[PDB]
Parts: sequence; structure tokens; C-alpha cells
Amino acid sequence: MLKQVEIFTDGSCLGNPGPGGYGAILRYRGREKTFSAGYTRTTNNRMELMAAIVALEALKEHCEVILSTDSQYVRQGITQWIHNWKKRGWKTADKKPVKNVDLWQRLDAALGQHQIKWEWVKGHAGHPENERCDELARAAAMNPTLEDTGYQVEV
Amino acid sequence: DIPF
Repeated sequence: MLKQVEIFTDGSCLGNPGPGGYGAILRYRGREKTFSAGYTRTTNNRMELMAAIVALEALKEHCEVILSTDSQYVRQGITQWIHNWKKRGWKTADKKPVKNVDLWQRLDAALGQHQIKWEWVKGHAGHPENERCDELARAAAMNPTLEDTGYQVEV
Repeated sequence: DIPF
């Protein structure tokens, strides 16, 4: 069998764009590790992708992952867009590069490393780990130490 | 044994 890991992720951003951060919690058989980092100018959606990326890339071997996230953007990309993109060479119907392609590709690579079951939570309430990653993400956004170098500035 |  694969070892089963629970992952909880969240992103947070003070503007659109603005300072932001991600938070993530990995749990194996009741033992936890946390990840977070803050970026000077990013978007909420990029931070939500980053949280999942960092969490998945931290795994040292193939695992079964229960990945819990409140992110509608990540949900929408995983369920609706990723399949099309891999078929179209990561281009829109219009033949241009998809928004946040750097991170989606990186997430797709990390996803192919493991057996992933997604649990789409509807809020932070009653989800103490998801509430904790929000706190980690907000805390990171209030102390940003890195640049989101892949963010193509739109304003 | 912990995979992270």
C-alpha cells in the first residue's frame, strides 16, 4: 500500500494584486508539519496554487493524498480545465498561454507523483486544519520576504 | 518513516 497523507492548503492575499501568503499542513498518522511563506506582490489564486504545490513537493516518496482545500479556483482548474490544457499544449482555445500556467504546470507535475483524492471543503468553519492554514497564510502575507517572480503583472 |  501507499502511505496515506492528509494535506490541507490555503492562500491569502491583501489585494489584487498585493502582499500574500500560503499555508499548508501535512499529516501522517497523526503527526503534522506546516509550511508557509509570504510574497510582496501576488494574487489570492496564485497563493492557493502555491500552497498545494509546496505541500505536494515536500513528499519524499509516492503517497495516497487526501487533499483538502476551500479554493474554488483550484477546484475549477482541477475538475474543468487541466484535461483540456494537456490536450491543447497548455494554450487557451484562442491559442494563447493560460493564466498562471507556470504554477498549474508545476501543480500538474506534483500531482502525477501521487494518488490524490480531493476533498473540496465549503469553508474554514469546522475544519480546524483549514482554519489553521488560513492563519498561516495571513501571517505570511503580513511578513512577506519573497517576490512572486512568476506573477505577470496585469496592472 | 514519515514521508515528509
